[PDB]
Amino acid sequence: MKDFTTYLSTAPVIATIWFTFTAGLLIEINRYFPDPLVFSF
Amino acid sequence: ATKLFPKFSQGLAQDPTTRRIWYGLAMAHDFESHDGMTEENLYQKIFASHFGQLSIIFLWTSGNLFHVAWQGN
Amino acid sequence: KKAQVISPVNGDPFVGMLETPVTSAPIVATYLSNLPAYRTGVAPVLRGVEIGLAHGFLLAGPFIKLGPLRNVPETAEIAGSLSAAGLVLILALCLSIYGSAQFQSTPSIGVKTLSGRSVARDPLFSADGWSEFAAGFLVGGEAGVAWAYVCTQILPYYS
Amino acid sequence: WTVPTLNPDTPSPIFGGSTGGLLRKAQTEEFYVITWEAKKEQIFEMPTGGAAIMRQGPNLLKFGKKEQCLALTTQLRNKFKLTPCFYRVFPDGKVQYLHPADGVYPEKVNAGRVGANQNMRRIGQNVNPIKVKFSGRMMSPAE
Amino acid sequence: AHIVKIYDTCIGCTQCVRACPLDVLEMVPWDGCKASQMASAPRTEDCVGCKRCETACPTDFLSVRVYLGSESTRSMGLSY
Amino acid sequence: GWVTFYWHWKHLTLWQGNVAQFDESSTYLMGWLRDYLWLNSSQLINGYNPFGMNSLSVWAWTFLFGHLIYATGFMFLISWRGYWQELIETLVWAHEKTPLANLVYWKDKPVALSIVQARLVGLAHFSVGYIFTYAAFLIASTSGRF
Amino acid sequence: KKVKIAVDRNPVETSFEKWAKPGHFSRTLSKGPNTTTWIWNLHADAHDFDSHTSDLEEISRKVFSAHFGQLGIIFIWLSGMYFHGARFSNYEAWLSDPTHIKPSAQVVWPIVGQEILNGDVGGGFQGIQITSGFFQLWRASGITSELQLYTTAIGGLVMAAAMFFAGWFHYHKAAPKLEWFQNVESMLNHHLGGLLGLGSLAWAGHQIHVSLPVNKLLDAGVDPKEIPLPHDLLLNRAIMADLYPSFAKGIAPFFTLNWSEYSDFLTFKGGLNPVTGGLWLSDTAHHHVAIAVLFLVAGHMYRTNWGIGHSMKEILEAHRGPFTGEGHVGLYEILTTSWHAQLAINLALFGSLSIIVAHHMYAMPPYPYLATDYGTQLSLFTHHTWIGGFCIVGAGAHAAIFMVRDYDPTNNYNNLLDRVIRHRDAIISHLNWVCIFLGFHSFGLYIHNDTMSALGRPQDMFSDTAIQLQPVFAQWIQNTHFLAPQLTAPNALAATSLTWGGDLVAVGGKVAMMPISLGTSDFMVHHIHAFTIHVTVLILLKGVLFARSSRLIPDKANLGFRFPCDGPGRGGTCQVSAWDHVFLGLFWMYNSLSIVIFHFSWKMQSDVWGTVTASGVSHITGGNFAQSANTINGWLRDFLWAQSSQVIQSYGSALSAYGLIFLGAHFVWAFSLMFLFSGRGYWQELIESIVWAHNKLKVAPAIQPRALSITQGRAVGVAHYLLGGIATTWSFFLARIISVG
Ligand code: CLA
Ligand code: CLA
Ligand code: CLA
Ligand code: CLA
Ligand code: CLA
Ligand code: CLA
Ligand SMILES: CC1=C(/C=C/C(C)=C/C=C/C(C)=C/C=C/C=C(C)/C=C/C=C(C)/C=C/C2=C(C)CCCC2(C)C)C(C)(C)CCC1
Ligand SMILES: CC1=C(C/C=C(\C)CCC[C@H](C)CCC[C@H](C)CCCC(C)C)C(=O)c2ccccc2C1=O
Ligand code: SF4
Repeated sequence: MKDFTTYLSTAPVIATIWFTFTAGLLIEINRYFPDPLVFSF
Repeated sequence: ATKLFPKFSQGLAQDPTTRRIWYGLAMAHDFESHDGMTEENLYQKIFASHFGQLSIIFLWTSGNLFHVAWQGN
Repeated sequence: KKAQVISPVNGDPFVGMLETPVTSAPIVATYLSNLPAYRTGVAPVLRGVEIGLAHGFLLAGPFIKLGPLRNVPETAEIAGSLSAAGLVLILALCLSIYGSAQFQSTPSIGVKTLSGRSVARDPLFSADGWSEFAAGFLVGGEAGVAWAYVCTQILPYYS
Repeated sequence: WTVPTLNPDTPSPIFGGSTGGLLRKAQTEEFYVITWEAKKEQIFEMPTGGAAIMRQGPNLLKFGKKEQCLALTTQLRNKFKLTPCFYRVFPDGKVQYLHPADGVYPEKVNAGRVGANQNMRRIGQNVNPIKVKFSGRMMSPAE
Repeated sequence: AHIVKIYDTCIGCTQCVRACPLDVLEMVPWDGCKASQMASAPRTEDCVGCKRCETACPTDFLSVRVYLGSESTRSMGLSY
Repeated sequence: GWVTFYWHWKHLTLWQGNVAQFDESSTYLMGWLRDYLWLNSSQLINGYNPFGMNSLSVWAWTFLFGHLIYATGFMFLISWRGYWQELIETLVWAHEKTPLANLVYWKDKPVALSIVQARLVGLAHFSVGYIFTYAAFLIASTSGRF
Repeated sequence: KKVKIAVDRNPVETSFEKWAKPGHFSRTLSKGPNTTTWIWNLHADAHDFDSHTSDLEEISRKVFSAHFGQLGIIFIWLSGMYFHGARFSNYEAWLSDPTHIKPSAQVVWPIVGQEILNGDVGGGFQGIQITSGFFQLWRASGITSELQLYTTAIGGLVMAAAMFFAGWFHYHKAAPKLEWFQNVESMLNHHLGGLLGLGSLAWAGHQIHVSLPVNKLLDAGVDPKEIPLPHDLLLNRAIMADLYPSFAKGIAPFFTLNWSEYSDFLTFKGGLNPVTGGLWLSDTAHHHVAIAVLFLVAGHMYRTNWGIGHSMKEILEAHRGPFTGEGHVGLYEILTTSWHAQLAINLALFGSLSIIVAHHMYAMPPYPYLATDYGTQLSLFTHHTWIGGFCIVGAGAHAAIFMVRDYDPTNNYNNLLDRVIRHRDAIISHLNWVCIFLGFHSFGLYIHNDTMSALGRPQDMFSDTAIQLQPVFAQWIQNTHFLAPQLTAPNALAATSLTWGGDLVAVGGKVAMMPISLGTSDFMVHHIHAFTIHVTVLILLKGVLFARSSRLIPDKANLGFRFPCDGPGRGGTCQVSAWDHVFLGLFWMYNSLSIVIFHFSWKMQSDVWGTVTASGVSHITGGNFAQSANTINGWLRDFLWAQSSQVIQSYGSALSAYGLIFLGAHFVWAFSLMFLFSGRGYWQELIESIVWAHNKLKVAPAIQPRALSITQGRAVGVAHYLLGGIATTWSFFLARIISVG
C-alpha cells in the first residue's frame, strides 16, 4: 500500500486531514475553555 | 471613404466603423496623440483649453447665482 | 420525397439570403413590389408623399388614444394630432440629414432583378432624390395627420 | 512560376445555400474567391456554416472575408491535402492573386521573397516612447 | 493597419506563419544573419491583430510582435 | 463609499440624538445594513407609492436610476466584446435582408465597442449609478428627516 | 442476435498506483505540475472523458461507472436524510400535531454558542426547522415511526454500497462494450417499461397497501401508535376491507375488468384533501397505476431482438418535408455516437421537468400538510426552479460541446442540423429582435409606471385601475379548467387545482391553496419571465449555432469549445467561445429565475397564503401584489425592503444563521465581481511582484504561482455570483417565510 499512502500524502487529502485536525483542536479547546475573549488564565 | 470628424487623427478618419466616432470623442483632448502635434502647439492648446475651463466654471457660478436670485428664496 | 421549397437566393448558394415563402411567395413579392418604396421608376417625391400620408395617419392613433390627454373628450384628438405632427416633423428632419450623410460615395456596381436584366439605380438613392423624398414625406405626413384628425371628426363610428 | 489568372468558368461545390455568405460588402468594396482542384467529390465544412460537396476537379468558392478563405484553405490542406489558392475580387472586375503569392505556401521558403518589417534589433532594444514623441502621428517605438 | 514587427531573436521555427489565419507572415532566407530562415511580415494590411503568431512564437521574449494600429475593414475582420 | 457611509451614519445618529445607535451597531455589518441602509431607506423608497407621492419622489426615482445605470455597467464589465460583434453581425444581416428597411443603410459600419471602450463605458455607468444612488439616498434620508 | 450483453472481462486493473499519480488521465497533465494552472486543469479535465481518450467505448464505460458513483452518493444523501429524521428529528411528535409543530431534522452541537440555532420548533425538540418537505413525504408514504426511517437509511447505505460496487464492477471487472451502450431501443424500452412503468406500478402498490390505509387512519384522528403496521395491512385483508370494502372482492375485479369496484381507493376526486391540504392519495394511486400502464405499453414500442417494434432510425429518416430537406437523417448516428448530444437533450428536458415539478407541486400540493408549511412550499418551488435553470444552461453548454467536438459535416448534409446552421443568422436575428421587443414592452412598462407614479400621474400607469393589461388568455384558461368537471372532465369531482378558481382549502386556520387571480401585474411579470427566458435562449443558442464558426471567426471549432478569445484583433474577440455563451447564459438564467421565484413568493404571500382568523382571509403581505407590483419601486419597497425585516432582524434568534448567510452571500456575490470585472494580466503582474518577496526570503514555490486563466477567472466569477445571489435569496426567503409562515 505504498501507492495508497502516496495518495493520502496528496495536497487535498493532507489538507483535509490537517484542517480537520486544526478545526477539531480549536473546537475542543472552545468546548473545554468556552468563550475565550482574553488571555487571563 | 475618408471622413472629416476626427480632424486630429487620419487613422480614425479613415476608420469605416462606428469606432471612429467613439474614439474621436475620447481622443479629442489627448493632444499629444494628435496628428501633426508639436510640443509648442500642445502647450498652447492646453492654455486655451484652460481658459475655456475657467470660462465654464465662471459661467456655472453665474448660473447658480442667477437662479438663486431669480427663482430662489 | 421531392419538391423542396427553400432555395438559395437567385440560385446563388454563396450570397446568403435563402429565398423562402416569406421572402419570395408571389403574393408577398407582389405586395412588396407594389409598395411605393419599390416603385423605382416613380418620382421619389410622390412615393414619399404616399409613405408619409400612410405613416402620419397611422402614428396619430397612438398619440390620440394613449397620450397624456387621451381622457379629455375634445382635447385628446387635437393633442394626439399635434404630437403626430411633431413626430412627422422630426422624422422629416431625420430623413433630410440621412440624405445628407448617406449619398456622397456614389456606388459603382449595377443592379439586376433576380432575372438577369440590369436596371437603373433608384433615383431615390441620390442626394436630390432623397431630398425631394423627404419633402414629400413631410407634406404627406402632415397631410395624413390632419386627415387623421378629420377622420376623428367625421367618421361615423369613431369612439 | 507566375501569377495564375482566375478562371471564372470554374464550377462551385454543391451547396444548398446559407445566410452566412456574401453581404453588401461584396457589392461595394471587395470579396474573395478561392479555387482548388479536388480528386473526388467530398463533403467539407463551409466557414460560413453548413456542409458542401466539393466537385471532382476544379472548384470555385466566393467569400466576403480573407479569413474565411484561409480557414477553408487550412481545412482543405489539413483534412484533404489539397492545394488551394484564393484571390481578392473587386466589383470593378479587378482580381488580385493573394495566397501563395510566391507559388509556395509561406510556411516554406521559396528563395526570392524579400523580407519586410524585420527589425534587426532585439525586442528589448526598442527606444523609449519619449524618443518617438511628437513624430506627427501617434507612434510606437517599434516604428 | 496593424504593425507587425519581427525581431532578430527569430529561430525560423515557421510556427508564426503556420498559425497566422490571414497570411500576413512568410519565411524569407538569410535576412537576419542567422540560420537558414527568418520570418517576415509583408502583408500587414491584412493583419486583424489576433496575435496568434506571437502565441505560437517560442522565443523569450517574442521575436514577432503585433502593435495594434489604426483599424480598417480588413483589420476589424468585417464581412460587411 | 465606506468613508461617506461612516460620515453619514455617525452624523445621522448625532443629529437624531442617538449616538448610542452607531456606537452599538457599527461594530458589526448587520447593524450597518439594518440600522443605516435599511432603516434610512424607508422615506426614500416611499417617495412614490400606490397611495401618492411626495417631494422625495425625485430621489426615489433617482435611486432606482442609479441602480439601473450601475447594473447596466455590469453589462459592459462582465460581458466582453466578441459576443456582441457576432450579435451585431447577425443584426447586420437582418437589416440588409429586411424589405423596406434595406433602403436605409448605415454610413459607419456597426461594430461592438472596443475592449478599452467597454471598460470605460462600464466603469462610467458603474460610477454614475454609484454616485446617483448614494446622492439620492443621502439627500432623501437627510432631507426626509430634516 | 443484435441486442445482447457484451462486456470486456477485467479491462482495468484495480490498483492505487494511479491515485498516487495525479493527472494520469491526461497526456498534458501526466508530466506533473510546473505551474498552478496544472492544479486547476487537473480538476477542470477530470470528468472530460472525451478529452482523455477518443474512442467511445472507454468514454461510455467511464460515464456508466461515474453514473453509478453519482447514484451511490445520492443514496448516501437519502440515507442521511432518513437517518437524521430517525435520530435527530421531531417526526413522531410532528405526526400527532402537524399543524403546530415545525418540521426539524437537524440538531446543532453546543460548541461556540451556536446552540441558539437549535430553535423551539415544537414537540419537545430543539433543532433547525427544515424546509425539505421530508416529513410530509414520509407521512404520505405512511411511515409513522423513526424505526422505519432508520431501516430506510440502512437500506439506502446498502444500496449506495451496491452502486459503488457496481461502478467498480462495470469499469474494472466486466465493462460493457460500445455496442451495448448503443442499444438505445432496448434502453428506452427498459427505462419506459421498467424504470418508469414498473417503478410507478410498484409505488402504486405501496400506495394501495401502505400509504392509503395509513393516511386514511391518520386523517381519521387515529394516533400513529394505534395504527396497524403496513405488514398487518398486507397480511390481513379484513383490515383493508374494513377501510376499503373493495378489498373484500380481492384482485378478481381487476382480472374480470370490473375495475369500478376499486373506486374506493382508485378515485378521480381532484382538488385537495380538506383535512391535510394535500392531494387525495387515492387519486395519486390511480394516477400511478394509469401511468404505469402507459409507460409499460410505451416500453414495448422499439424493436430490439424480435421483428415487432420500431427502429428509431427509420422513424427519423422517414420524417422529412419540403421545408426541411433530408430531415432527421443522421440524427440517430448523432445520438448514438455523441454523449454530449444526449446530455444536451436530457438536461434540457430534465430542467424543464424540474421547473414543471415546481409549478405543479405548489398548485396541486401532493403531500399532506405541505401546502400550509409555507416554508416547505416556497423552498421546494425555488429549489426545483433553480435546478431546472441550471440543467437548461448545461443543455446549452453540451449542445455547444457536441457542435464543436462531435459534429461531422459528412453525416449532416442538408439535414435539420445542417439547415439550422445554414440559417443561424435569421434565427439569432429574430431572437434578438424579440428579446429587444420583449425587454421594451415588459420592463419599459415598469419604467413608465415608475415615472408616472413619481410624476404624480397614477391614472397613466399600466395598472388594474388606469390602463389594464389583463391576461385574458390565462384568465380564460383558468375559467376553463375550473369548469372542467362540469363539461370536459365529468368523471372528475373537482378541478386539478384550486388556483383555477373556486373556494379555498384551509388547514389549521392557514390557507393551503386558494384561487390565484391574474391581473395587470401578472401580465407584466409573465412577460418579464418570457423576456428573460428568450434572452437566455438567445445567448445559449447563439453559443450553439456559432460554436464552430462565425462571420467574425470562421475557424472557431479549431480553437475549441473552451477558449478565452482569439485576440484583441478584429476589434476584440473576447468571449466568442461557446463556453463564454454558457458563462453569460448563467447570469441571465440567474436574472430570470430570481424574478420567477420573487414573483412566486410575492404572489403567494399576497394572494394565496395567509390565515383565516374570522370568516375572511388575511394574507401575509395584505394583497399588495396587485397595486404595488406595477413598478420597480414597489418590488424594491414592498417586497425586497419590507420582507427583509425578518432576515436582518434575525440576530439573537434561531434564524440568525439566515442573517449570517444573507450577509455572507452578499459578500461572496460582490467578491465574484473581482473576477468578473478584472482580467488575468493585472493579477499575473501582482503575483510576480509577490513572488519577488517570496524569492527574497527563499520561499518561492517550485510550482510557479500563476493567475487563474481567463476562462477560469470567468468561471470563478460566475460561480461566486450565482452562489452569492442564490444564497442571499435563500436566506431571505427562508428567514422571511419561517417567521411569517
Ligand atoms: C481575524 C479575525 C478574528 C479574530 C482576531 C478572532 C478572534 C477570536 N475569535 Mg472570532 N471569528 C472570526 C475571526 C476572528 N476571530 C471569523 C471570521 C469568524 C466566523 C467564522 C469568527 C467566529 C467566532 C466564534 C463563533 C467564536 C470566535 C471566538 C474567538 C476567540 C477565540 C479564542 C480561542 O479560541 O482561544 C484559543 C486559545 C489558544 C491559546 C489557541 C492558540 C493556538 C495554539 C493551541 C497555541 C499553541 C500552544 C502550543 C505551543 C501547541 C503545542 C503543539 C500542539 C500540537 C500540542 C478570539 C477572541 C470564540 C470566542 O469565545 O470569542 C470570544 C467564539 O466562540 N470567533
Ligand atoms: C478502492 C477501489 C478502487 C480502486 C483502487 C480504483 C482504481 C482506479 N480506478 Mg476505479 N472505481 C472504483 C473503485 C476503485 N478504482 C469505484 C467504486 C468506481 C465507481 C465510481 C470506479 C470508477 C472508475 C472510473 C469511471 C474510472 C476509474 C479509474 C481508476 C484509476 C485511477 C482513479 C484515480 O485516479 O483515483 C483517484 C480518484 C478519486 C479519489 C476520486 C474519487 C471520487 C469519488 C468517487 C466521489 C466523491 C465525491 C465527493 C463526495 C464530493 C465531495 C465534495 C466536497 C466539497 C465535500 C485506477 C485504476 C479511472 C481510469 O482511468 O482508470 C484507468 C476512470 O476513468 N474508476
Ligand atoms: C428494467 C430494466 C432497467 C432499469 C430499471 C434501469 C434503470 C436505470 N438505468 Mg438502465 N439500462 C437497461 C435497463 C434498465 N435500466 C438496459 C437494458 C440497458 C442497456 C441498453 C441500460 C443502460 C443504461 C445506461 C447506459 C445507463 C443506465 C442508467 C440507469 C439508471 C438511471 C438513473 C435513475 O433513474 O435512477 C433511478 C434509480 C433507481 C430506480 C434505484 C434502483 C437501481 C436498481 C438497483 C438498478 C436497476 C436494475 C438493473 C438495471 C438490473 C440489474 C440488477 C443488478 C443486481 C444485476 C437507472 C437506475 C444510467 C445510470 O445512472 O447508470 C448507473 C446510465 O448511465 N442504464
Ligand atoms: C407491484 C405492485 C403491487 C404489488 C406487489 C401488490 C401486491 C399485493 N396486492 Mg395489490 N394492487 C396493485 C399493485 C400491487 N399489489 C395495484 C396496482 C392494484 C390496483 C388494481 C392493486 C389492488 C389490489 C387489491 C384490490 C388486492 C391486492 C392484493 C394484494 C396482495 C395479494 C397478491 C395476490 O393475490 O396476487 C398474487 C401474487 C402472487 C401469486 C405472487 C407471489 C409469488 C411469490 C412471491 C413467489 C416466490 C416463491 C419462491 C420462489 C419460493 C419461496 C422462497 C423461499 C421461502 C424458499 C399482495 C400483497 C389483495 C390483498 O390481499 O391485499 C391485502 C387484494 O385484495 N391488490
Ligand atoms: C448531468 C449533468 C452534467 C454532466 C454529466 C456534465 C458533464 C460535463 N460537463 Mg457540464 N454542465 C452541467 C451539467 C452537467 N455537466 C450544467 C448544469 C452546467 C451549467 C452550470 C454545465 C456547464 C458546463 C460547462 C460550461 C462545461 C461543462 C463541462 C463538462 C465536462 C467536464 C466537467 C468537469 O470536468 O468538471 C469537473 C468538476 C468541477 C470542476 C467542479 C466544479 C465545481 C463548481 C464550479 C462549484 C459548485 C459547487 C457547489 C454546488 C457550490 C458550493 C460549494 C461550497 C464548497 C462553497 C463533462 C462532460 C466542461 C467541458 O466539457 O469542457 C470541454 C465545460 O467547459 N459543463
Ligand atoms: C440593468 C442592467 C442591464 C440592462 C438594462 C441590460 C440591457 C440589455 N441587455 Mg444586458 N446584461 C447585463 C445587464 C443589463 N443589460 C448584465 C449584468 C449582464 C451579464 C454580463 C448582461 C448580459 C447580456 C447579454 C449576454 C445579452 C444582453 C442583452 C441585453 C438587451 C436585451 C433587452 C433589450 O434590448 O430590451 C430593450 C432595452 C431595455 C429593456 C433596456 C432598458 C431600456 C428602457 C426601456 C428605457 C428606454 C429609454 C428610452 C429610449 C429613453 C432614452 C432617453 C434618451 C435621452 C437617450 C438590452 C440591451 C441581450 C442583447 O443585447 O440581445 C437582445 C444579450 O444577448 N445583456
Ligand atoms: C424508499 C427507499 C428505499 C426502499 C425502497 C423500496 C422498499 C422499494 C421497493 C420496491 C418494490 C417492493 C418493488 C416491487 C415491484 C413489483 C412489481 C414491479 C410487480 C410487477 C408485476 C407485474 C408487472 C405483473 C405482470 C403480470 C400480471 C399483471 C399477472 C400475471 C402475468 C404477469 C406476471 C405478466 C431504500 C431502502 C432503497 C433507500 C432509498 C429510498
Ligand atoms: C483575484 C483574481 C485572481 C487572483 C486569484 C488567485 C491566483 C487564486 C487564489 C486561490 C487560492 C487562494 C490559492 C491556493 C493556495 C493553496 C492551495 C491553499 C492552501 C493553503 C491555504 C491554507 C492558504 C486571478 O488570477 C484572476 C484571473 C483572471 C480574471 C480575474 C482574476 C481575479 O479576480
Ligand atoms: S517569429 Fe517566432 S514563431 Fe515566427 S519563425 Fe521566428 S521564432 Fe519562429
